[PDB]
Amino acid sequence: IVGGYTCGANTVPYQVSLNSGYHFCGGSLINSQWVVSAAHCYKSGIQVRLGEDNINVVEGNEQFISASKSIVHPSYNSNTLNNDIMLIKLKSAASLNSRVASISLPTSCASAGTQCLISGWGNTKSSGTSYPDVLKCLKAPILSDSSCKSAYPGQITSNMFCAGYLEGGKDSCQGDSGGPVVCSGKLQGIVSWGSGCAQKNKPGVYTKVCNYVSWIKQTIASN
Ligand SMILES: COc1cccc(CN)c1
Ligand SMILES: [Ca+2]
Repeated sequence: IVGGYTCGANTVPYQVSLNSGYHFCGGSLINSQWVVSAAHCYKSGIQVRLGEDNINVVEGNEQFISASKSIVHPSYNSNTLNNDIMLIKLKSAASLNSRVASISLPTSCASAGTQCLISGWGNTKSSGTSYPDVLKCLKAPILSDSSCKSAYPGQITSNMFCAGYLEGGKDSCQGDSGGPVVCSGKLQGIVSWGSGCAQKNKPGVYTKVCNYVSWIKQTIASN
């Protein structure tokens, strides 16, 4: 997260860290046994880490649970990043509490202008590399489809939305991938892509979660 703020320990209880020996992506806990992330975060050997603040120190609220299976969206295209969504099942159910909690799926799609919360442990510089160890947060509005398409000609599908600031300075970044965009207590987006981070006229692009609720529910119900 570039240009954000320190969230505060366990203030984003649905935020998870995906760890394969090291943090590589975020995700969102959507019930006691399932996480939603980006398809471009797919890899084998994933441990889901819940209740994290400092991802480098055991602070006492963590639950470390290995993934039993991953399910990438059947229509995911890694070139265009269309359908950039993946489900991850935990080997055992997380113990839910105030600091480890699921985030509800959307009943409706959020409109342009809606204020959302984007979070993650990604790079905090738009040119440097500095990785924070504590969770970072950014409040950002969803941008209009027209402005999003104008920012990225030929690349924005109906399964994507832009959020952030055309002026730059505030954005998600590398390592935030797969993490949540939450608006009014619902998961509306997944950190997906962009051109660099926090650059003028290149806002973050996010997977449009409301298009996938049926797939998510059916997949969970049979797996
Ligand atoms: C180019 O690396 C990125 C990874 C995730 C999200 C974003 C959005 N600025 C950029
Ligand atoms: Ca920790």
